[PDB]
Amino acid sequence: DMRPEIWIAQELRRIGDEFNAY
Amino acid sequence: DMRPEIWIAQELRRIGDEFNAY
Amino acid sequence: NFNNSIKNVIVFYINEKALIEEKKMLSCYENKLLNLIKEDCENIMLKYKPNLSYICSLLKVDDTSEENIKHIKDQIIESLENNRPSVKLAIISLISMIVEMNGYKGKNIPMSFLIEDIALKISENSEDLINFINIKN
Amino acid sequence: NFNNSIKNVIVFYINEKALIEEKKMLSCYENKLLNLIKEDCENIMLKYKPNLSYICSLLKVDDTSEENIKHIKDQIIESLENNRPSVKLAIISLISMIVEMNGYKGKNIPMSFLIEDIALKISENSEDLINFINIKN
Ligand code: NA
Ligand code: NA
Repeated sequence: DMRPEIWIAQELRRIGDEFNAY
Repeated sequence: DMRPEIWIAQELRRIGDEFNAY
Repeated sequence: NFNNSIKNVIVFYINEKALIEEKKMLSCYENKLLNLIKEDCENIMLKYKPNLSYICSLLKVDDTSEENIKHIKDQIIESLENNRPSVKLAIISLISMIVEMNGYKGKNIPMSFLIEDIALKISENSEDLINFINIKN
Repeated sequence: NFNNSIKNVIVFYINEKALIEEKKMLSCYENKLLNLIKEDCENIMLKYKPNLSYICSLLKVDDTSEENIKHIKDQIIESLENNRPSVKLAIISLISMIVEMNGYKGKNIPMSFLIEDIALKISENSEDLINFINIKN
């Protein structure tokens, strides 16, 4: 059941990236 | 310690009275 | 290294957002009752600020603890059990004045249990109350 | 003989009054941070509604129970422990979106413990975050 745990941190890592440039 | 209990119900009974006429 | 300002801004921010979602759960009927009760409980608050503070004093409202807040609930329910519309609108105002006084100490769990259980008892036999607020106009 | 409308009007009425008293506890500094965080977390919400819903889906946010809400907290804290300002503003938005979704089910105790404990962890090392929201202008 660890796969759901990974994608959540992975999906938050994208939002912060896109949001650091702008 | 019942005296505080009485005055609270007594003091609410006045507010409702004054407020029933108006 | 904790920032006092941010924590309380985030907490308030989310709560404010949580209140709006409770508001959308109020319907045309409940939205108007709210506004009508608002006006009545406000007018009660000016004239009977003198009177309601005395009740806030008898009930030690600064006790902010369940052991006492449970007693505040029992006493308020006892007054309802011994319940005409006028008193009901006055109980609501009293609680609003308890909130005004203890609003800086923060949200605590017992008061919620009090606000719900008293709000619940007031709903009993609503019929006599609905008329009171709707013979305004 | 309980009136569904009145109970929920009184409860909401008092809570609304309790929120205003929490608002007066926010100071000039905190009031502006609030407004600035408001704008950022809102802009995040439109573009990343697509993205934040997926997080709301992975985390079973409909579970509405401590056993799960405790897991939601742990997982959100774990993401912070592994914490730049951008992510933080995104966590706030996520919680706002959890509130938007579960706002009709009513206020429950675990979420509060979550909102506070997460709001708390975000306050850690506020310094890097204050700059982010204040280089807006
Ligand atoms: Na609320
Ligand atoms: Na509140």
